[PDB]
Amino acid sequence: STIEERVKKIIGEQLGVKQEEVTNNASFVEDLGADSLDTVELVMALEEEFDTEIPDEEAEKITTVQAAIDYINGHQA
Amino acid sequence: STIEERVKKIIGEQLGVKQEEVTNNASFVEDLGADSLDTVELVMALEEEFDTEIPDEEAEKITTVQAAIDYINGHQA
Amino acid sequence: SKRRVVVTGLGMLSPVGNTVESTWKALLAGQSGISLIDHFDTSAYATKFAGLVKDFNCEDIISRKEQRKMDAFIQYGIVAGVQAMQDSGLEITEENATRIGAAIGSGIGGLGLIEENHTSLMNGGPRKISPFFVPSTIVNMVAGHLTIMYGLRGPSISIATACTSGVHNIGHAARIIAYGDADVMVAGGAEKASTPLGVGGFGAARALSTRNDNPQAASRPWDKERDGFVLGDGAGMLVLEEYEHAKKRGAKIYAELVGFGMSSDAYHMTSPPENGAGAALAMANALRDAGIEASQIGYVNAHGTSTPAGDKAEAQAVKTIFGEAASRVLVSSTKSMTGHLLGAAGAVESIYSILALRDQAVPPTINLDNPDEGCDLDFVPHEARQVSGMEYTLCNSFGFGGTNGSLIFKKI
Amino acid sequence: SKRRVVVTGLGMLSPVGNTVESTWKALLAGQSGISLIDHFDTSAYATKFAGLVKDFNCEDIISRKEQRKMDAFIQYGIVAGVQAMQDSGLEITEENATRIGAAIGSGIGGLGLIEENHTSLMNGGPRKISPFFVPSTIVNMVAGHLTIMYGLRGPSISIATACTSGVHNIGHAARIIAYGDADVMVAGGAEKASTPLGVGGFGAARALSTRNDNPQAASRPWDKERDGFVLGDGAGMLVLEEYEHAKKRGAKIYAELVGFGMSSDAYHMTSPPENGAGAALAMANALRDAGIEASQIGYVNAHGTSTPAGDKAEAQAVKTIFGEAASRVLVSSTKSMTGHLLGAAGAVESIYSILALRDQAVPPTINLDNPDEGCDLDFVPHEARQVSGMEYTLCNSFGFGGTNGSLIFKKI
Repeated sequence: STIEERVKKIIGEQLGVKQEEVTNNASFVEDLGADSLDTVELVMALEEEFDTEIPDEEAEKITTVQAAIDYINGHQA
Repeated sequence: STIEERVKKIIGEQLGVKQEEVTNNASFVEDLGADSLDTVELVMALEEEFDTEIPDEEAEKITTVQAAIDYINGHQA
Repeated sequence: SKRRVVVTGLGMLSPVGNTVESTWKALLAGQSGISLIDHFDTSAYATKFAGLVKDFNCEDIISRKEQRKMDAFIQYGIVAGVQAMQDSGLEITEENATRIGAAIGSGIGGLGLIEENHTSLMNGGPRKISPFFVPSTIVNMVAGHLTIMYGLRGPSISIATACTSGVHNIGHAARIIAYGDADVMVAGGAEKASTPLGVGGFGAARALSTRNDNPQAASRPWDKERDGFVLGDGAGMLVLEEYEHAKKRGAKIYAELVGFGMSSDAYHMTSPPENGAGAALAMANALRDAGIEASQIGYVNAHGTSTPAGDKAEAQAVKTIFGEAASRVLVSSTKSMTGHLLGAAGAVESIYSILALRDQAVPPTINLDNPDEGCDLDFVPHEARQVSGMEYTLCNSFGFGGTNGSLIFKKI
Repeated sequence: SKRRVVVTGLGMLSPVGNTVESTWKALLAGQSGISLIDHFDTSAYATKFAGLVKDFNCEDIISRKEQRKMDAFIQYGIVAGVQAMQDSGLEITEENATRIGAAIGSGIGGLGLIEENHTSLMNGGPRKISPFFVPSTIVNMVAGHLTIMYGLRGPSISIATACTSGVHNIGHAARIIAYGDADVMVAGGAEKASTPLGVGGFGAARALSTRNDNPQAASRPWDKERDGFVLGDGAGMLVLEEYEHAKKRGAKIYAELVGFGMSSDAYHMTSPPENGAGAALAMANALRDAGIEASQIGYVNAHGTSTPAGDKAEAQAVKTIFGEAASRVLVSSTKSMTGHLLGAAGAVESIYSILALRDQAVPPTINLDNPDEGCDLDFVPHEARQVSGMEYTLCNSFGFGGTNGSLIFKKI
């Protein structure tokens, strides 16, 4: 029920990959086969799960799993 | 602001006729050119205006303007 | 040297079966696929039943990642489209790719994901709309996904003419092949309207049957007790191919598509259809397009929506076209078992008409306990009818207040 | 003895004019019809502007009683369809009625009344759904109403292929006439997607321009500063007629429709379009359908949605087809002024291509301040260009991730 593992669960389910493939340095579009609209719905899935508004100019900076984990951790608003 | 004139206003607006044509003995389908779905939306318009649920088996008995006026008068539920 | 169009592949999902053969066998047994709805609360709904696709499993064809970007009706179309392609054994190369397209439509579209996305909008604003909203709902995305996963670069259209979509899409896939713009086309329709907005929508128009107490007997075409049509889900897909292209590659051949007719009613829908002059004009144009007489038609897969007005109008159109051989030709409404598949109804009923040419058998019109006094026609009621010498079948999709389409299939 | 199809009637509603001539004159002046939206609250929306139909008045054509049974996009189509019929001077009799049909589509449909009816559903249940919900929203009802009020009994289809609908509907209206199923067809498209679900929908896909601070400069095809397309409303209608049928009755003749091409991309949409091989295949098939060389094309009404990827892919397709005469042929995107009319874009741009044949003038691509470094092509930027000897025009509707369509028109 950690935040790191909850983020990995949303990512793996959104991009349809086993959670072993969702490593920290994994990139959404290069390592996990996500297109642009995949990343957009992934950020929305993150927002929906944790009840946080992520700005569009800041969501475009979320391109890897580690980049995702670091954002939701240092917020919770 | 009478109920009789409010009913005539909804009818004339629903069927697109001047209120002089909306007499009491006027029939929706014969005198005012309403098809079946016209009468169905007319009953709904009556329900919407006066906040009353009219059953379907009883709405089919509302075929003239006088038949309309007599229903909404003796209810107001 | 006008090219001939032939059918080389079939695929289908229906309320009585998830393959062509299981569906066909279920219809010949008079089995009904109508059941009570349980995927949304039907308490406030006047109709609580429909023809549902049972035990749907597309996990081996469509991943769970792509299923979220697809309304149910698109998922049905892809699965049925994959079945048709696999059945045709067609090998798509780099050289023949620009000669293979699609003609697949729908009458309603992605009603389920429209509701969901609008619910997200009314609760959380436009930021809650899914980025896949548009590509997951519009009617042309069945052709979209199929042309992508098979590498189809040929002509692809999508005809949305309500319950004439299936016949129109197949007919114009054949027109595209006859014109020379394509050698192979995958054509059909797909529908999944059994949603709150779909059941509520047709229920608002008072067009749906209300026989909740007996859903399997609600769809009763040409019966004195009918009270509206029954919704049905599914998809039908055909691989239409040029005749020389098919025989050269050694292709399975079900039947030849020899006639396509179209017409408009030019009355609203609340107006009395009466004579069915539009329906008869569609059948007449298809007979002339094939160059045959109505007396050569053995089976007519009718529209037969179990509507009080629609059934009587179609019966008069059959009497007008056939005339002397009317009481002899076999007519049947498969919607008595499957329900009305709307944009896909013409697609699934074209396959039933083709399979009647192959097995020499006609599916029945169940729940026909006592017909109109105005008719003599043989509606093949209660049980299927074995047949011999059947050479031409006729598939009708009518509007009774709109567009009409008719397809004629010939054996071998 | 293959029959020729010719254009005899025009009708249009657009963000820069409510008639064919006022729209055409507005485009030749480089006027933009894009403005801020005020019919719903755009606070939470990233895009707040679109190409709107201003001062729309159909009270003399559609009564207020029938307007309630019509989504805005159907109202636009009827008005534009009436204009085309009145312009053709066609006299519909009891004898020629079965030879006159329609081919009118839409990419989205009745999005406004879908939202309203679903809002009624979520607030008051299915009893609040209007009985006119289905007939007021589906895409084929523009053809529906038009065939009714003019008494059309001929073939009527409705092609919904997203932003290729306009080109596809007109092209197949010509195919239906060439095949011999009809002598006259009224063909086109109509769109009114500037709704919360439409603006939110494309905005959710991040496909819309965000230049709220300057809506008239947001649509900038092939410009380094483009950031997505701009929505536009309207309708375009053409009266397509067989050539002998037209000359015999003494008909106004705008231009001849000589070529129709189709193709599929076979990639999703997020995939890089790159070469535009689908777009070039559509244009190639239309050239072969007409039997002419690309060097005979004087004007190309491009798709040009002001998309960063789409514009670059279309430019490569133009270079592939034209090659040597590429830097010489005139190309232009009228969407720089009107916005993207989606299912109607191909319809209105076909009329612009026909009017360029009549007036020997080409409308410009406004807001093209500095193009790509990758292009030399003449996009007729900033101001319209007078022309002489123009004999063939080419109208393109592309998908860059879907279906493609191309129409070629010839003068006289």
